[PDB]
Amino acid sequence: AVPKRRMSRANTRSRRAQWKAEAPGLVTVSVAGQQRKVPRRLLKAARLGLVDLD
Amino acid sequence: PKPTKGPRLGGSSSHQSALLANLATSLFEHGRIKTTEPKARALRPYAEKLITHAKKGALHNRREVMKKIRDKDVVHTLFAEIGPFYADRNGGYTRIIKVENRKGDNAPMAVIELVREK
Amino acid sequence: EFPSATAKARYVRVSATKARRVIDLVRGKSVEEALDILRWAPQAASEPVAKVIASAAANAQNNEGLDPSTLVVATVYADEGPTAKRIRPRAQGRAFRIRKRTSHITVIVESRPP
Amino acid sequence: AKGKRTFQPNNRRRARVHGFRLRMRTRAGRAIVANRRSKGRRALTA
RNA sequence: GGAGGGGAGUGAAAGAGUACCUGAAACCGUGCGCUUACAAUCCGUCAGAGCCCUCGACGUGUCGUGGGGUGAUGGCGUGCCU
RNA sequence: GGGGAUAAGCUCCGUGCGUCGAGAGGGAAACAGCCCAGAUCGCCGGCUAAGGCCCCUAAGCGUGUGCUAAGUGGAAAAGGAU
RNA sequence: UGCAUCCGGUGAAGCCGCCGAGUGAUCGAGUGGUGGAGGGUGUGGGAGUGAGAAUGCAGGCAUGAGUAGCGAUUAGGCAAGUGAGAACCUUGCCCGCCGAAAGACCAAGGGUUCCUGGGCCAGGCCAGUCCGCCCAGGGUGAGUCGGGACCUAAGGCGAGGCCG
RNA sequence: UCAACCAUAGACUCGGCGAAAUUGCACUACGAGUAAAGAUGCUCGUUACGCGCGGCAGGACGAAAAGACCCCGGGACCUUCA
RNA sequence: GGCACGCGAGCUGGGUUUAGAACGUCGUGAGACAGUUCGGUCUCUAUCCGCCGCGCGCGUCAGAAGCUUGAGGAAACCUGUC
RNA sequence: CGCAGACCACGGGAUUGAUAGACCAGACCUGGAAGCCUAGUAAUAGGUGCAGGGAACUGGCACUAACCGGCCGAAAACUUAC
Ligand SMILES: CC[C@H]1OC(=O)[C@H](C)[C@@H](O[C@H]2C[C@@](C)(OC)[C@@H](O)[C@H](C)O2)[C@H](C)[C@@H](O[C@@H]2O[C@H](C)C[C@H](N(C)C)[C@H]2O)[C@](C)(O)C[C@@H](C)C(=O)[C@H](C)[C@@H](O)[C@]1(C)O
Repeated sequence: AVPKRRMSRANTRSRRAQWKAEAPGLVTVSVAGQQRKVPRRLLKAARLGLVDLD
Repeated sequence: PKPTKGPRLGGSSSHQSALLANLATSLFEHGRIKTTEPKARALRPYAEKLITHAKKGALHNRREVMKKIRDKDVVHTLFAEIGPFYADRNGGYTRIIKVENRKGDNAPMAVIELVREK
Repeated sequence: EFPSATAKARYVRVSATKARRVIDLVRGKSVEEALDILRWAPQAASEPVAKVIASAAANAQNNEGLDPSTLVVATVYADEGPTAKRIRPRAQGRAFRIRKRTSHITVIVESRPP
Repeated sequence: AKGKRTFQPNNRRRARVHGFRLRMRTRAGRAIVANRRSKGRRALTA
């Protein structure tokens, strides 16, 4: 079935703001002598060079 | 090993079995491959049970390995280099390293190797 | 008020509300932290945003001569730009519209003393 | 299934039943051509 | 990478940059002030505590033939047209 | 008054009868047609109508003499009943 | 719009405000900002002269909503390369599907889609370095093939003609 | 009877592109009533911290099509000793 | 017995009440029969209240962890033969 | 990682470790492996041999992975009585 009424402004924004993203947690790693931030998931790979750091 | 609890990997039971064999062939031929993470997780209890067969090198085991990997060239590599190399280490022949996510579909990616340390 | 620099990316082929989802992660952070968060964020909308913030620092660095390490992201907001309409055919003959959206992005970085 | 659409294109049949030399044949047809000329049509006949 | 932009220039003007006179409303953001997570609300109205801004006179802040914005709380209150 | 079953928020008539229609305000909890009363506008003045005066809720747990024991008050019949 | 008057690049109209005004439609030759070329008033004349609603018309934009979908019954994987960017492009090796077809050649139909070089805001239900997409250049060779220049059927047209 | 388990396509989660019917509003409880006689919106009470995600379909007299049944008016077509 | 003779945005379509056909009967005829007989598309992605479940935020006058009393609810309550 | 699960949550482990995978061994399921030898013309049968294959249950074993890591997170006071 179809929406019967036009959802007001307060009701639209209340639900919309739940559609967000969570910023990743970054740890500092030292590659080739410079410190770059990589997620702790990719910590081990970045030490072996498997992770490309732009 | 323990069958996949969830729904299968390639989209069917038959496709998963062909998927695992091809990956194991590529892993032994090269040494390290980079695949989607749930694929690499399902490879370990499979690709390293074959090395157990090559560890006890015998004609019977060679028939067991050849009934999965289907590639005659790799079996010689498995039984002549990979086989005796791991003759002392019990279990844990492979290691899984997690890498960047794929750009297209954001699939998680993992690199599965063979332990070369000893 | 602190010295500041401005950057704009007009007519970026991304939906305006899909660029605000990523901008919200980066308000008020410093540019060095901003670029590192944006690189590892798993949203394809982050590429145009990172280019603007990198450009805003580049304007501050060279056109204005502020130190790179003292820059923080003061004001960022993604407006909406021109929309081009397409048509997608459907069942039983009906033809439903499709909106191709576009957005602008503005970034201002200031040199706030530590 | 039977998905045979109404329009099955053909060129001999088109110019034989909507063609110019058919249009000029009859009195009504000459009116059709003379009419479309007045409206300014680029293609007087099929 | 490009698109796009920031300096520098032309220009009386770039709040005239070939998406270009003037540039409203719906719609979409960003910053700031007030208010809101024990509460039944045709969403206003009449009282109305508190906070913030402003104009005067008098000291440190305190009143006034004052002005604004928010409004806790109480009373009343059944959309517009056919 | 007729029709109806002397039923209908029924239907058809009469009434220098009313109101609503075309009418706000007070009362009847809410409630066009009942009761009080016809809104020219303002006031942070006063007296009253219908209706009320224990708290919600404005003003009396008012004064005198009685009655009720059933929450009658705050639904009802033939009839029963020291 | 007649007539008479006054303002305007020392900044009109229009639009956004502040401070006010009238018993109402409304007013401001009171003033800030944007603006850049026409306006006001008195008295007459004429109106395509006032929209909130017609399941009204055209344009722009919302709510549903970052939701449903992304178009079968085959299935993809790995190494290397190009590239700023690669699940989707190229090369190689495996796996799988059709095999009276999902292979090969035509007629009708389409009309440059074919090849080479180039491009990656438009399109591809995603991204794309790729493309049946966009640009430039090139390509179609007949005494014997399918047709005309040879022939007739159904049928059409029809000198004269009859009928009207 | 009386259901149980397994696999695929969806559903569900992450990344990309991204619609639709409907829509006067809106920080849209329930009970007994009242009303154009079946109330989220009125009276009197009872219950209820703000915002979401996956589900079920009892209500919003849910959406779709200016009831095809019935009646009034206008057509159309058919029948016949109109 | 009530809950739209509960319940079709939950399911079926056997009946009834479209277009086909036949019998009996009425009609000169088109046709008709609260007579009979055979056949005859059951659409929709859940916005709000509701309900079954699961989370995010804040509060309980510092920040946390164990173990609990329980106002208030919900479930159950059948029964025979020897 | 889980016999917890749509996501989220919940429960366990995180090198001071048996949390998952592997390896060894056990239970259990299947039923007598490949190779060789013997018998038969051959289909096939017998021995080597409770053999071989094997996932989920149990126990040992750090061999691989639980990381040279980030983010949140603690107090205006006053009055009376003792
Ligand atoms: C497949 C797709 C179709 O679905 C159907 O077949 C359903 C199943 C019909 O029911 C059919 C089938 C059936 C059995 O009803 C279910 C029968 O009763 C009649 C013929 O309707 C519908 C909904 C009808 O409604 C019904 O119309 C009735 C007159 C009134 C009824 N109710 C409101 C009073 C209402 O539901 C009606 C008018 O056709 C709707 C109109 C708008 C359409 O034509 C629409 C566009 C159809 O194409 C359709 C909906 O897509």
